[PDB]
Amino acid sequence: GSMQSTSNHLWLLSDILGQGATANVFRGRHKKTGDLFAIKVFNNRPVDVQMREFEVLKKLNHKNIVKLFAIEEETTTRHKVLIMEFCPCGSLYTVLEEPSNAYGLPESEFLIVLRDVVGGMNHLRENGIVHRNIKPGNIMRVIGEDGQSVYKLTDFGATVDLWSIGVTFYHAATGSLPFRPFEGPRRNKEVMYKIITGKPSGAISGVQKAENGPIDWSGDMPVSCSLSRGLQVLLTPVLANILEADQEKCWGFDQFFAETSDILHRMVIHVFSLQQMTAHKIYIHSYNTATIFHELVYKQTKIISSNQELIYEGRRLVLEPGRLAQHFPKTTEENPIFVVSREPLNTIGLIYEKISLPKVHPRYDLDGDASMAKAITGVVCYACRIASTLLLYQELMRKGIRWLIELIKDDYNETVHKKTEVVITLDFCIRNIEKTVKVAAELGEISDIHTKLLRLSSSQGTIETSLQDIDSRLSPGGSLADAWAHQEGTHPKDRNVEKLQVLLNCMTEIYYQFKKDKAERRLAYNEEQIHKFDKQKLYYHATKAMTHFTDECVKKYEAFLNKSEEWIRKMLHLRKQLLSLTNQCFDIEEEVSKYQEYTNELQET
Amino acid sequence: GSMQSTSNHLWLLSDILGQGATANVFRGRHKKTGDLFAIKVFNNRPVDVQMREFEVLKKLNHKNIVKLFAIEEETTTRHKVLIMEFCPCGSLYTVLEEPSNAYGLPESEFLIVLRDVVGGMNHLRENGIVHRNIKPGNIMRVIGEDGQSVYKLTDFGATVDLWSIGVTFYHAATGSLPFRPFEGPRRNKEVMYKIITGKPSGAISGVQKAENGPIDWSGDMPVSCSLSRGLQVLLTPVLANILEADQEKCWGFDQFFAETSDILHRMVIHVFSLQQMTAHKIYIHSYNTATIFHELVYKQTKIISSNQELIYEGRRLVLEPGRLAQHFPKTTEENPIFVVSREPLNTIGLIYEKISLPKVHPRYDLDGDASMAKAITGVVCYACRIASTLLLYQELMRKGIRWLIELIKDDYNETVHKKTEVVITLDFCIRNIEKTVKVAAELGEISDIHTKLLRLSSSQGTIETSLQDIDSRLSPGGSLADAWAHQEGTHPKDRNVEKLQVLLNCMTEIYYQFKKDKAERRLAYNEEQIHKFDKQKLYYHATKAMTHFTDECVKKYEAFLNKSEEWIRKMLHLRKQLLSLTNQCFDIEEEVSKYQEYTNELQET
Ligand SMILES: O=C(NCCCNc1nc(Nc2cccc(NC(=O)N3CCCC3)c2)ncc1I)c1cccs1
Ligand SMILES: O=C(NCCCNc1nc(Nc2cccc(NC(=O)N3CCCC3)c2)ncc1I)c1cccs1
Ligand SMILES: [Cl-]
Ligand SMILES: [Cl-]
Ligand SMILES: [Hg+2]
Ligand SMILES: [Hg+2]
Ligand SMILES: [Hg+2]
Ligand SMILES: [Hg+2]
Ligand SMILES: [Hg+2]
Ligand SMILES: [Hg+2]
Ligand SMILES: [Hg+2]
Ligand SMILES: [Hg+2]
Ligand SMILES: [Hg+2]
Ligand SMILES: [Hg+2]
Repeated sequence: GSMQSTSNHLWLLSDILGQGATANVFRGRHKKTGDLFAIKVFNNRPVDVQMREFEVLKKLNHKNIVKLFAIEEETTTRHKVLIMEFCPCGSLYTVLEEPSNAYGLPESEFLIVLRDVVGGMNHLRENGIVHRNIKPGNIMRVIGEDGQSVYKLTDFGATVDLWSIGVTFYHAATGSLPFRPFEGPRRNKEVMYKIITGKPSGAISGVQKAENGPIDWSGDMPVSCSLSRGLQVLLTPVLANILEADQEKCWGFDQFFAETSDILHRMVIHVFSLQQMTAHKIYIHSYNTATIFHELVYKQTKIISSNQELIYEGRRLVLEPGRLAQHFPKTTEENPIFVVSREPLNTIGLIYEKISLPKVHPRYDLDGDASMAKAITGVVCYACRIASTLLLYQELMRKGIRWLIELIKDDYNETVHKKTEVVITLDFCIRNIEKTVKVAAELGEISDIHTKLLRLSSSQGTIETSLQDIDSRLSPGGSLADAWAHQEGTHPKDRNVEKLQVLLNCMTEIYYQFKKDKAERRLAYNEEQIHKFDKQKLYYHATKAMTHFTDECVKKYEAFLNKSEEWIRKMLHLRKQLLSLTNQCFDIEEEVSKYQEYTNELQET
Repeated sequence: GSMQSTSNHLWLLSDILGQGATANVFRGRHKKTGDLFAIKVFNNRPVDVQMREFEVLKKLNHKNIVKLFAIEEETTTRHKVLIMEFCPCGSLYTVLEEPSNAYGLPESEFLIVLRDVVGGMNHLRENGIVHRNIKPGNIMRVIGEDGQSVYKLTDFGATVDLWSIGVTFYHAATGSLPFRPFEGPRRNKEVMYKIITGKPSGAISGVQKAENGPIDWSGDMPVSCSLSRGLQVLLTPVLANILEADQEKCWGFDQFFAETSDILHRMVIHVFSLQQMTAHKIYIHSYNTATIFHELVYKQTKIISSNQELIYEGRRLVLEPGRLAQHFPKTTEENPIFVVSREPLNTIGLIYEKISLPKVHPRYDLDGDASMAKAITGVVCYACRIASTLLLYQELMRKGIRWLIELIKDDYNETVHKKTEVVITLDFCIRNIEKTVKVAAELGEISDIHTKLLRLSSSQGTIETSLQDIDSRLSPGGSLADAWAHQEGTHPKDRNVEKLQVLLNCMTEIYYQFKKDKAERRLAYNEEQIHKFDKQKLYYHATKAMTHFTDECVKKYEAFLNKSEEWIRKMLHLRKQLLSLTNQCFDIEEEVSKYQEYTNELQET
């Protein structure tokens, strides 16, 4: 267990972090403090041409650049080593190897990557440096003091740069590479070049699904992408315009910097479309107006501004058109603004990818098994993520529905008040006919003023019985009852996700062990069997979860969804009937407000 | 690396799980399946007296009992070994060694322990077995298929049993033993016996704070206990009555079983006292009434039933007195029922223990350092837990306040409607005087009917200007504005807990490493220094957090609290003024409803 060293540092050779053709990178410590540092060792241009170039890099001080502290000579050989900032978490590759990131990073995490990569790039540019090969392996992750990832660039030895940035982001967004010959790019270097050159403009992906088969191009992100629609719509054009073949038509940096900053500077407002059963993230600038917001909601919901009715924390939200977004109420995915419309809409629900388990190859193979373990574990994470979202959609629906009924009831109580505000006036100016009567053209005139008036009271008896009928429907036994939502679908107390997470955790441990078993080239007899046992356990665990997922989570969800679609239908019919009833109270009120002063007479002297 | 074995199982001797004077327990595998099992090996009563006793235990099938599968003979010696259910998570001791449990288990986790221990005990009793020594080391934890802990009893070879159960529960509830001589019970066996025998009845703890110093007795749980007040009030009497010295006065099992089942059968309703700034868990039976609920709230809040005003999801909650608790709205700690009162109450806020860091002993000592690492890490977890709760209290306050203003506004709109419901009637029966007038005891009579009536309209001008004044205070610029709550205290976006958690995680890793360093009796030169380095890092991390905790989390919280206390004061004054104004509209309404038919005259023929 020998180790090399320098005056200030030392490191086991076993503790290697990275290996390149030019150099190796190990994890060592400062001899005097014990502090962890990354050691970059060159095993090996004239000597002082380098002493100069070392100084300028030493000057680089930036958040999204791995810090170069010092340059030392190893002790046994004089070859140059680099003492660099150690990143305990690893790299973006490490992250992307996580099964829970098998279908892309969470949106929140993705945004940190975007931010930090871009800031690092610009700093390089601001100093004239070019990073010929950006890639997930170049991008280190560290935990910031606030618990948030901070990403930092390393290993740099400009349109060409935009390409590898593009591939990385697609990879980061989806967990997969955008350009995939069958089996592998390496396996099919030739198929890959045709794909990249023959890529039609605007396209962001190209997939060969069969051997020597055609390429499925797409301008859209896969369904399995976790990024919100709001973001996909913004992200997509950037990729399309930096993944352009003819460099004649490339976008350029300043434009690139502007378009990404415009995204990064946007805040997110969480919106839930109650009639479509769809959650939405609205990406909007602080200084954009509510008018623009409504337009943005329409783009994702197809609800025109005039039809957009807003609900927040159990009550209506009325936005001044020109109200800036930074002054809006605080929202989360869990606490969104609900949108409803008085116009019928198709109930969509959650759209997700139907993904089945890959087959498990019985042939014992350390490299194959570890690769397989990742894929099968990745699906369940996705399945677990979908299960969570389905529940969220149901929980939000249930909350929103509860709130809307109370809102309608407010309207109902508002209108009942109005009726009782015009009954009173009407009664007084009719009971004041008779009282004044008991004080034949006159009588011929008054009967009209009476009969016609008595028709209004008669018209209100027809309203009264109809409101009581709406009240009847809003009551617990009413046909618009809430009870069903708690009888249908799934609830937190079912703990289906936790039930799935237990299975995922057993599977994830085995995956990591298989990952370990791979690095050790050969197993002992016993360890060989255990690998084969746990291989079978993997499939058993995956099969149980999927059965549970489809039979329990999805099935009960679709039943809840079908009941909602019809229940919505009822709600819309009621509001329309109430509105008609509301307007009649207004029509009556103004007809009564003319016969109130219908006091006309002319008198002698 | 030799290993023993039997026909069906084998196990490394290095992989030991437990060690007793009679036997050792190792973790092994089934030879044919590879499945993990606990192996209990006896190194060593007549032979078949045992073959019989083995069969009855083999029959025991229970959820809270570790399963005994089979009994085999080791291969090299014929001494008897036991194949038992392996519990991957470990024991309650393991759990209690976690720094985040240094001050007791989370309430939810504690309840699973209570449930599972009791069910296991009863099963033993139901079969006549006695478990002479229950203890945290006897109690194994496994993850249930729903992600919830399942606890299972093992290693059994009845008032006396209630004692060790009692100590365990106090230990589980607080993270500490109830009876503690200075330094240690073992260290002071003699001081301990005096404490246990000389313990005054009713007491649940006894602590010697100085060497040869007195004992601080307590009948209450420590402030640092995480259990809700609702539970403490229920748990305390059980402990007091099973920690009784004179076994003459012990409680007995049937009573014990009844009292605990009565607790376990209770559901929890989350309540937040908005005026006291205190969260509460109400432990109530499904079949108990709202009447009883209100009584239960009074016990924790001192708000009498009549004064209890309920709010849920932004709107008033009106409970039928006899409404059963199982039909109540769903609550969480995050989504509680808010309680308010029209009567002044002292603002309490969160009550927690002020705990400072222990001193770190510079003397390198593997046993001492590991013990110290736990304590100092335990405090920060507690500090982290308090930070989270303080934020929760602030977030809930902010939400509740937002809701209450809207509720008052509903009242305000309800009353404005009423005014406009009695103005209309009043106007009609006054404008109908004049209109009827233009058709001297009579005139002498009417002026009264006019003047007195005109006083009511004059009285309503005084109301109108006063309501507009209340409206003025409820508006954004109003003196009862919300804005301050977002300017004061702390918010989720500050990420103070996450900032603290980062520090806690660095500290926790070192603790676990120190725990590892202890087990290995001696360190190499390098490993020796690193232990000393990380020892210093521990203190540095702890000091930074505490500074951040006191200066940032607590300080801003207390400012928010002080502003709330005064803001509440304003709110109460307004509701009282509104009520007075509301009642005047009622007083006026009935005085106007008498002069409406004040139409009296007698006529010839
Ligand atoms: O590849 C290269 N350069 C960039 C990479 C090497 N450089 C650094 N690497 C780290 N850190 C690091 C790296 C890898 C893995 C990990 N961590 C893990 O894998 N973990 C963590 C426990 C979970 C597993 C951490 N820090 C600072 C630096 I500078 C090069 C190749 C050739 C020349 S340069
Ligand atoms: O002490 C005794 N009897 C009860 C205890 C031994 N019996 C069992 N013990 C386990 N499991 C187990 C135990 C200890 C530790 C752990 N796990 C850990 O420490 N972990 C997990 C990784 C985190 C660290 C698991 N299962 C099943 C059984 I039966 C006895 C002493 C003498 C006679 S009997
Ligand atoms: Cl590097
Ligand atoms: Cl045991
Ligand atoms: Hg990490
Ligand atoms: Hg996942
Ligand atoms: Hg998940
Ligand atoms: Hg009139
Ligand atoms: Hg596992
Ligand atoms: Hg565990
Ligand atoms: Hg904690
Ligand atoms: Hg915490
Ligand atoms: Hg009248
Ligand atoms: Hg650490």
